[PDB]
Amino acid sequence: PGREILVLHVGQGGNQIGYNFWKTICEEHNIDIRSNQRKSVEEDKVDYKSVFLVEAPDGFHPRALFIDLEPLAVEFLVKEMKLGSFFSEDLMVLSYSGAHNVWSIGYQTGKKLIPVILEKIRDTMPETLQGFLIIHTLGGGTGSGFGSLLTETLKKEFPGKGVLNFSVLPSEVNDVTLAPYNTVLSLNHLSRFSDLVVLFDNTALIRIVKDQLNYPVIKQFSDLNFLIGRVMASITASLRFPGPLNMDLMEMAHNLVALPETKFIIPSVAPLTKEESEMSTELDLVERCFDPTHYMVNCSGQGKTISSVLMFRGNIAIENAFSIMTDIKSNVAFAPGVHPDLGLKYGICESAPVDFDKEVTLLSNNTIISEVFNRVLERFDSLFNRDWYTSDYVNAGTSKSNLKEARDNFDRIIKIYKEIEG
Ligand SMILES: Nc1nc2c(ncn2[C@@H]2O[C@H](COP(=O)(O)OP(=O)(O)OP(=O)(O)O)[C@@H](O)[C@H]2O)c(=O)[nH]1
Ligand code: NA
Ligand code: NA
Repeated sequence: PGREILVLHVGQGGNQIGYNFWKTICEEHNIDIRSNQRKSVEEDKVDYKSVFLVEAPDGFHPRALFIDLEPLAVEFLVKEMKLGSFFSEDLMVLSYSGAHNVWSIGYQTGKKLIPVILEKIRDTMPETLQGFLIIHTLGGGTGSGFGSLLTETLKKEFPGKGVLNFSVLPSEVNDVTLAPYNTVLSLNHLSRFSDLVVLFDNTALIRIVKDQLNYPVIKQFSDLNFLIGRVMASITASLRFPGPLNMDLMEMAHNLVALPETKFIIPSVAPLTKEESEMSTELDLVERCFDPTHYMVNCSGQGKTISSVLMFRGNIAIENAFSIMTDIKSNVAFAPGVHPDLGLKYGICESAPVDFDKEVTLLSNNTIISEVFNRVLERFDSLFNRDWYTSDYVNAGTSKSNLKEARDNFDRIIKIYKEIEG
């Protein structure tokens, strides 16, 4: 036993993303998410299902908790996707009142549910658990505030285990006017308590779906969240399937986090379609990953890479993987202090994602985060300097001084990234 991970889904976005993640994980392991059973013995592959899946005599179950302060997003999702026997009731921690898009309400109200969450974790977690993934949006109130509280709680309650966040930033025009407050408060908390924060935003995700997958229409978030699930699944594939070069969660974090504060990561994946996977080279896929068209955070350009992790999945020519390294280092901009021989961390897994020939996933620690975060800060200041929308933060235990303290620590992180940029 070992390497087990527990996934916490928080708020509407966090749980809706959970559907796509768990659908992907079950598909990769030949598990029928509706029967809880292997689809067949003959197509059962040599693998390590226990990373994300709990095998019981009756079948397989997600090592997950489904957490929200209001019940509708989760209940409607479970009904629509027919997930009742997989997202089972004993894995849900739901209240009734909602956070009303205020981080502070999410944080305060979430405290009441922490005892039940810790008891559920300690009831079923193996002692060799390697860590936790928290899936949440930052612009609402529950994912942001309760998600922040959970990050703090787990890091305090389980020292020595990894806490990783998969976190959705607001879109280029925010669709929650309070999102700058919720985002600054969340990123301040994750800077204090997370080990690694992998970021996404819907402007980038919509651009990828319309321009790389050419979907005619996006009617449900499941036709966006699949990209987040793909990143989550591919970066953990070498924990779950054979391959020449495997890597675990903190191995990836250690290679990425050059200074303690630089833990905010931009992900990308290539190719997005099966047809492209059959007509591309390792070099072509890596170049796509390093191109802003494939970044899952909306960026103005390539930025400067401090450190990166590349996962090669599937039908990979190892000599191409290694020989293109000088080309990556020459063609992609890296931060001034990065030695020509450094800044790359490789995993190589023999398992391709569903029906693809091969796939590359990139996690980049990139100075361009400063531009992304500065835009959040500019939005924050436009509200805070006018004292707009602060009342319900103050009423729920976040004083105006506290908001300012979170802003100023956020700015300090931004300046660290900008300084590395040169
Ligand atoms: N990518 C993605 N974004 C989502 C999803 N659901 C909500 N969002 C975005 O998340 C932000 C709003 O956060 P929600 O998750 O709806 O809020 P919540 O965490 O449930 O918090 P409250 O509703 O305030 O209690 C907005 O920017 C939404 O566009 C989702 O399933 N996928
Ligand atoms: Na909600
Ligand atoms: Na909401």
